[PDB]
Amino acid sequence: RVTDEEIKERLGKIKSRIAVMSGKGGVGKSTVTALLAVHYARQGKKVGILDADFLGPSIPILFGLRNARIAVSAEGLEPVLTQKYGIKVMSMQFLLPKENTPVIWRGPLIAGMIREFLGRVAWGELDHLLIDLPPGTGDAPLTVMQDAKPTGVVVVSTPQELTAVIVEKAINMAEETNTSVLGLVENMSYFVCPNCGHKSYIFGEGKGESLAKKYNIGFFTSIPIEEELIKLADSGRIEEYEKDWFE
Amino acid sequence: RVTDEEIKERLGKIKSRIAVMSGKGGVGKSTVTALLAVHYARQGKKVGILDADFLGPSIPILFGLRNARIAVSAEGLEPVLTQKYGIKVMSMQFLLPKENTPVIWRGPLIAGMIREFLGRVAWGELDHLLIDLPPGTGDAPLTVMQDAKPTGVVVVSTPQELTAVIVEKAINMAEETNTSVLGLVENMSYFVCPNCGHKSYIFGEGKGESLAKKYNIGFFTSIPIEEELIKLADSGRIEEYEKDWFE
Ligand SMILES: [Zn+2]
Repeated sequence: RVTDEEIKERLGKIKSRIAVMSGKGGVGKSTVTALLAVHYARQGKKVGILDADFLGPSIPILFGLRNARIAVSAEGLEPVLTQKYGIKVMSMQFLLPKENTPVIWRGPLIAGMIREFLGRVAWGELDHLLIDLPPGTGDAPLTVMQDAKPTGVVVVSTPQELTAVIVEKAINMAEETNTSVLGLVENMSYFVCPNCGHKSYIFGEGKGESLAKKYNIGFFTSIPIEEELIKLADSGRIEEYEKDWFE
Repeated sequence: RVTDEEIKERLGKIKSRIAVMSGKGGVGKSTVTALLAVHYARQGKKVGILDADFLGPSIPILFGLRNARIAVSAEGLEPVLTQKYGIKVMSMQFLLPKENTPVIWRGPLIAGMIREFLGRVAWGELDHLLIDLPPGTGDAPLTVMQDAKPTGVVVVSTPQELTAVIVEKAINMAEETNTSVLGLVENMSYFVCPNCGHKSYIFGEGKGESLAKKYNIGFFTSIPIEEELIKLADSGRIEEYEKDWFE
C-alpha cells in the first residue's frame, strides 16, 4: 500500500542511507553491516539498520534479538532497540515473534515488505541507516536499492568472491540508482596467529586494496579472521566486540 | 523414462554406493567427496562420482573438468574421466559443454536427471560410487538417496553446522532408505599454524568426535583448514592434493 511520496517523506528524515551488498555468497555482509552500525553508534550517532536479506535474518541473530517483537505507534512500526547501543532494527523475523528459530520466507512476500519497512517504520531523525541487502547483484538487491535510494554503497567480499567484475557490477548498480560505491571491505582476508603473530592467507590473498585503487574507491579496509569475532557474532553479541576495523 | 528395474540393474554392478550429505550449508561436502574419491582411486580401486547437487556443480570444478562433454555409447552415457586418476564423473554441468561458467539449473529439471544418471550411465563394475547429494536434510536429498539406494552414508559438517540433530536426522534418513551412516567428517575443525605449529579453532571446536562416539559412528575424521587445500580445490586440482585424511 505504501507509496513513493510516503517513502521519500520518511527517508528524507535520515541524513545517511548506506546500503551494504556483496556477491552471491554474501559471506560477512551482514556481520560487516552490524560492525559498521556499531562503529557509528559507539561514536554517539543515531544508528538504524533495516533487514532486507531474503536469505535468513542474520542481523537479528548477530544482536541476539530473540524477543523480536513488532509494535506500532502513532509514528508507525516501532523498531527494536539493540540491547547495548540502542540501535533501531527492523527485520522480517520480527513478524513471527513467538518463533525461536529463523525461518526463510517466500519470494514475493519480501519485495513488498521491504518497501513498507522503508516508509512505514519510525526510524526518526537518525543520521545513519544501514540497509543490509540480500546477497548477489541480481534484481533482488536492485529493487531494494532503488526504493532505499541510498546516499552511498559499501561492497563486502572475500579473497575468493572478490573480483573486478563484482565491483564494476556494483559501480553500475550505484549509478542505476543515483548513488555510488563509497567503500570496499574485504572480509577474512587473512588470519593472524595468536602465538607468534604470523599472518596466513587461508583463503588466499584477496588483493582488495588493489581494486580499491583501480576504481579509486574512497574507502577500503580488510577485516581479518578471528576466533573471537566469529564466536561473538554467532552467540549474538557483536556489540561486545571490542575492535573497530573502520577506524 | 528410466525405470526402477533399470536403475537397479545398473547400480547392482556397483559394489559400494556411498552417499555424501550435510546440513543446509554443505560447506566442504563436495570437496570431501572428491578427497574420498581420490582416496580410493589412489588405492587402485575403480572410482566413480555422481553429481546430484542442485546448487552449483562443485565436483566438475574441483577436478578442473572444463571440457565437460557428454558422450553416449552402446552401454549408455559415457562418464568423463578425471585427468589424473581416471575417476568417472557425471554432472549436470556436462549437459551444456560449451559453457565456460557454472550455471544453476531449475528445480524439477533435476529430480528426473539424477534418476537418469543413476540408471542410464555406463559406470561399469566400479567398486566405489560416491553420490554428492545436494546440501540439507530436506526432500531434495531424500529422493536422490532413495533412487541411489546407497550401501552407506557419510555426513560432512563444520564446528558450527554440526549438531546432534543434523546427525540424528541423518540417522533417520539412512533408515528411511535401508542404509546407515558409516562415517562422520568434520571439515575445517581447526587451523594449524605453519610457523610455530600452534592450533587455532577459528570456527570454534566442532566436537565432532563426541557425536561420533554418541551414536557410535564407525568412522570419524577431522580435516583441518589449509591454505593449500583451499588453493588447490579452487583451481580444480584436488587430485594433486598430497594428503589423505581418510587414512
Ligand atoms: Zn604461530
